Amino acid sequence: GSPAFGTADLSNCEREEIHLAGSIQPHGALLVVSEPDHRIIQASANAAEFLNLGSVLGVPLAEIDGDLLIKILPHLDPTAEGMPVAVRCRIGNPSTEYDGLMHRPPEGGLIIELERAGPPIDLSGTLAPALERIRTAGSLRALCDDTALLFQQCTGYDRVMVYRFDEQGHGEVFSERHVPGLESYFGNRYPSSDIPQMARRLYERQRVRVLVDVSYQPVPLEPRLSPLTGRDLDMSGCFLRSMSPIHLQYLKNMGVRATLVVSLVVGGKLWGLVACHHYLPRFIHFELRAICELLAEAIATRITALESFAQSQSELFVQRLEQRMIEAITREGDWRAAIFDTSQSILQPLHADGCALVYEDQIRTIGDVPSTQDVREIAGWLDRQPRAAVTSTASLGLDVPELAHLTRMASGVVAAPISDHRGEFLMWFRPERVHTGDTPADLSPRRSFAKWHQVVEGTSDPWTAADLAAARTIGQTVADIVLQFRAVRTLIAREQYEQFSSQVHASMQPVLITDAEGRILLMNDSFRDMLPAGSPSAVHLDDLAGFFVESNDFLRNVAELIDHGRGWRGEVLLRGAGNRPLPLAVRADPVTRTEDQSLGFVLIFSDATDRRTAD
Amino acid sequence: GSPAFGTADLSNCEREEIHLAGSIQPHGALLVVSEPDHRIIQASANAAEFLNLGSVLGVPLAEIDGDLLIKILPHLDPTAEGMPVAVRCRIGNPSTEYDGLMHRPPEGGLIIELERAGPPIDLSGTLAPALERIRTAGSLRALCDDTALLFQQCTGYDRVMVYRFDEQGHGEVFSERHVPGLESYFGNRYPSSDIPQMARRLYERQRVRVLVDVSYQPVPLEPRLSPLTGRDLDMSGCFLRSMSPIHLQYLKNMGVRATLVVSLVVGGKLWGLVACHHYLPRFIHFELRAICELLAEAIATRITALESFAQSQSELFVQRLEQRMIEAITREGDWRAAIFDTSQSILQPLHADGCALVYEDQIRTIGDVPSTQDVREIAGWLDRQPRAAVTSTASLGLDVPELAHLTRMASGVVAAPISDHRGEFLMWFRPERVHTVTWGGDPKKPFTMGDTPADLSPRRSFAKWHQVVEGTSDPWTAADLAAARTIGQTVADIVLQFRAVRTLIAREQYEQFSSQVHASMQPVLITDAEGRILLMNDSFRDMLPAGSPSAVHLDDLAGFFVESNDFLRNVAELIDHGRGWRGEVLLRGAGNRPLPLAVRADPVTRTEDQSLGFVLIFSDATDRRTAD
Ligand SMILES: */C=C/C1=C(C)C(=O)N/C1=C\C1=NC(=C\c2[nH]c(/C=C3/NC(=O)C(C=C)=C3C)c(C)c2CCC(=O)O)/C(CCC(=O)O)=C1C
Ligand SMILES: */C=C/C1=C(C)C(=O)N/C1=C\C1=NC(=C\c2[nH]c(/C=C3/NC(=O)C(C=C)=C3C)c(C)c2CCC(=O)O)/C(CCC(=O)O)=C1C
Repeated sequence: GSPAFGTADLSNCEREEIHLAGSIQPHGALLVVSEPDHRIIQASANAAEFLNLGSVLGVPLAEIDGDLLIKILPHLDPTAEGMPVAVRCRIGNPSTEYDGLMHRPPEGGLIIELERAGPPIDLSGTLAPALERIRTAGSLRALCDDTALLFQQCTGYDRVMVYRFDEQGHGEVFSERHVPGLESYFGNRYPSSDIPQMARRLYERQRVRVLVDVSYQPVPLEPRLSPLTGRDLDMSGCFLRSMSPIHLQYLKNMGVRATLVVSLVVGGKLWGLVACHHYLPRFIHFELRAICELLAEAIATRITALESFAQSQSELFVQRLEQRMIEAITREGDWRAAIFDTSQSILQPLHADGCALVYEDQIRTIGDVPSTQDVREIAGWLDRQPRAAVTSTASLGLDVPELAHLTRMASGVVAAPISDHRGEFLMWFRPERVHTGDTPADLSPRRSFAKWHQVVEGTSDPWTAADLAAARTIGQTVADIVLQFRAVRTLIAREQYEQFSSQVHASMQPVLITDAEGRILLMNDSFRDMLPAGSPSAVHLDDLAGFFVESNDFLRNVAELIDHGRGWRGEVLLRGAGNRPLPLAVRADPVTRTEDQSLGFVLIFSDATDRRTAD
Repeated sequence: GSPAFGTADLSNCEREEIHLAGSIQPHGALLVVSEPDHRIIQASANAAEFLNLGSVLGVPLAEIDGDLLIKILPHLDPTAEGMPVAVRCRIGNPSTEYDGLMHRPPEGGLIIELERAGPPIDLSGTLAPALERIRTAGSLRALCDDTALLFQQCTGYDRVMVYRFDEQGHGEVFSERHVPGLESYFGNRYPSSDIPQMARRLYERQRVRVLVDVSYQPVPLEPRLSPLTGRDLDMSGCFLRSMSPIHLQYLKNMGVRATLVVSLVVGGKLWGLVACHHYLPRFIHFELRAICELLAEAIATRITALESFAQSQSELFVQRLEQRMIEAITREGDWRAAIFDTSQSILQPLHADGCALVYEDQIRTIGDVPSTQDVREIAGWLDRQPRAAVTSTASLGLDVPELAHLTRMASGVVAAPISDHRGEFLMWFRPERVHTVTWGGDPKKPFTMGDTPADLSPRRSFAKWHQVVEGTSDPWTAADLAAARTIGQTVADIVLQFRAVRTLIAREQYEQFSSQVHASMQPVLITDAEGRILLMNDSFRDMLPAGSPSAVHLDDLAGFFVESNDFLRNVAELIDHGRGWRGEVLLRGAGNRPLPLAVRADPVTRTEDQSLGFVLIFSDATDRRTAD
């Protein structure tokens, strides 16, 4: 079901049991020693020759001329914190030093790996100053560039590259140093699947991975199976683990002969590698390996710092945006002038290329954006089914295929609403990121770069959880201040209605203000009181028809006003007693809403006594 | 008492009986005859030697001796009321031709003033090309100036002055034209007291007045009292009637020695005179008087035309104002725009030097005007009691002494309300009228009481003009108060509609804003300053329990909120002091204090020390919390 270790082609190389290769590389020996017994129950086949011993398989370390058992025994104790642990020990008829690495796999026993010791170290600082250059690295690029130059120096490898992984798992050759006379892969990219997950877990677990020679003949582990009725020993943590041929082939295809890959984990997750490649075999001494791990933890630390600092910039942004909306505007009344840069680009916190804002059926944009009709259709998508509070896609085209056409400038969009309205939000865009089965023999970096391109088809850079979080706090700041702003503006409008309104009420003349359909909204006293005081109660300009010399001249004039929107200027009589009482002047006018439908009408009278002059 | 003719001094000559002189000027003779029999019952004592006769008193007119009777008969048919009328005749021993003037006073019989015709009777290129210039005249200034040159030219007289009279009846030498060697009177002014009412009637009535020689000895009427009244003869309409020595002693003091004074009557009222003075005695023949009369009537017309037209422009100004205000800002904002400059002056319609708008409590001026506090002060003064459509004074101190100090700029004020609020007016000002002229008509060297007719004069009358007229502005005329009313009335009507529209607009700009706040999924209340609840969205109402004791005022809303009546201590600290907050809170319900909500209470500000209201915009679980 899952390919045996050195037995898989590309249709299944992802699932390779790379942890259960029953063999090792020949620059060290491997011993698996039993619990209590402390009796070699399983050993690499080069053990005797390599360690200059005779009988090994089935011999307690108590024997094995030397000093191994005594040099490892402190670490098998309640006292210590377990292992992995490295020892320095002597082994032989006459004796030789070795650097031992022992760790316990889940069942199996102790695995002890031995390599031949190297000369001393001194340097001496080298660590101190390099290490503070990591700390001072002004920026992710300045850092990496320096990590690469720095490792190139520390380990004389022909080339070193630091890769960065994206949320997708795809790699990018983020920096690179290489001696003259070689290709340069600086800038390359490669599919997430070029480094299978199981590998990656190991890259997290043990932070250094050495291939001394691409053509090594793997020395098989002996009594292959575990005799503690286990089976294929779990080499998850064996420094001397054989490598998958798939990768071995890759490396031959590149011309590379040796490898040293020290991983970078940042926030407990695997951020990328520092891959040192040599075009002649090569081997770094355990001590120099220790140094490397330190750099990887130092480098990482800065990487975490630099992230944090970015979060700093963003936090500040939203702050200065909130302050900017309250101040800059809303005191100059309304808040949109703050949204756009002029100086503080709302683009940076998402590292987007354009931004659009749709509010009260109006769009304004900054940067590379699609087209108002396009921006509308996206708006449609977001609205057609709830959810909310920040939404994204890095492949709009392939997420809703009718929209595809807008892939060159908005493969990726992030949209955060600013009110519970619908059709009201802030949305950011990114271009198609692409502006920057076979067999085991066909693999290469140019074959990997293309293919990366095949995947990543209609996609933008993905939205980093950092990005999305910025989208959340901005949209959330914006809405909060926009909602307080709308509540307050209601209150002011209330005060402005009341008032204005009173002024009409204070008029000695009769006025009636009505709405577009003709129903009375306001009727001051002056008017009310002239209706021979004593019922009925008018809801519509029609209802008033009777109080004026009966007249369907009022209806009809009112008709003109309601239907047709044209006002009038004439007189009306008004009924009461002897010689049909006093006549008032009237003058109704519409108040425009848009142009085709009105808002309402105001009919003020009045000049009781026939006097504009007249004529 | 009213001093019988030639016995007046400065104290009582405003009533001198000048229509009852008892005299005649020598240049003619006057005969009073009886009806229907025609006998000379009265005659100026020169009647005899003047007319070449032996006797006149007592004798009938047929016996006379010179076609006079014949020459009058066609004018006495009581069908054709010809009178007054001019006749031509011969009379006496050697026959001399006389120009007669007939007329019939209500009292004693029928007057016949004859004077000695002495002319060719000339052609008249003099009339028709004059009337041209007159119907032509563009402005009052042009008409008057020309009328002056024109008289100066027909009559040879040394000085023509057209005088205008203002509403007080004060005189202005509104235009003048004279001769090398003369003091210029041009801008001068004078009291109404200078030319007394009775004397104003004599001019309104009899339209030409002549004095041939100021020294001249009066001729008495014999018997003097009219034999059919026992009283005096109403000489009100006698071309030879003598002249108060008051006004004589004046001309005397000016160096003038003759006068010809044709009257300008507009719309049945004396608008001014055309005064023709001269510095040696003058005679002027009848036909030339006849020309002057015709000239006066032509001008009187023009003058009516001119006002008629000024008026029509006043009207148009107002019609443009209406629109200048309509477009004029309503379609670009407000309206006040139009009232203000806009190179169409709100000052001109009232020949005012300043204007002031006070509205909605703010005040804006233009033109010469008093301080802004002062204007509030005037507006206060205006607001003491109900006024009536337009209000005015031309004497602000004097009428309202509390405001004496405003005299300079606003000795005159006119104001028309533009709403029914009070405090809302449009008002125009005019200065103490002393500050016009600026001709040294009153340096500082008194004076006062007069006196002695030996003191009379221009200097002195110009000065007397200042003494009267002191806390005074040129009067508001009927056109001025005409203007005010219209302008105001229009300003008002546009203001009131405008006010009824923002009320509608302003309403929709609220439903809509409330609907939005409604729209929000978060609970939120907007309250007034005294804590009453105005808005409470369904996203709030729906977090309250079943029965829901409706609700008014925040305080009685801490019933929910796990008592924590520090909600109340918070609400009051917010209302009483105006202190919003940002704490937490915990709502109750099903079943035991499970729903905690964030609250943000914020004051909205009226005044800048008192507050319009509050927004308790809560509102959320704790899914916002808080770093990132
Ligand atoms: C199906 C399995 C694999 C395919 C196909 C493949 O390409 N690699 C596969 C498995 C493993 N890869 C391992 C290490 C590894 N692979 C890459 C891929 C690259 N592609 C590129 O274009 C470039 C540079 C231009 C690289 C480096 C890299 C970078 C690495 C890391 C080691 C190195 O950089 O040399 C791997 C692990 C072997 C081990 O156990 O050490 C497996 C398995
Ligand atoms: C109280 C009696 C009078 C006082 C005092 C007085 O000043 N005038 C009085 C009476 C009459 N005036 C008559 C004619 C007349 N009076 C004036 C006034 C003037 N004031 C001026 O300041 C100037 C010049 C600067 C004048 C002329 C005027 C203007 C006139 C017009 C006639 C003219 O200009 O000659 C009058 C009757 C005259 C008559 O009997 O025909 C009386 C009486």
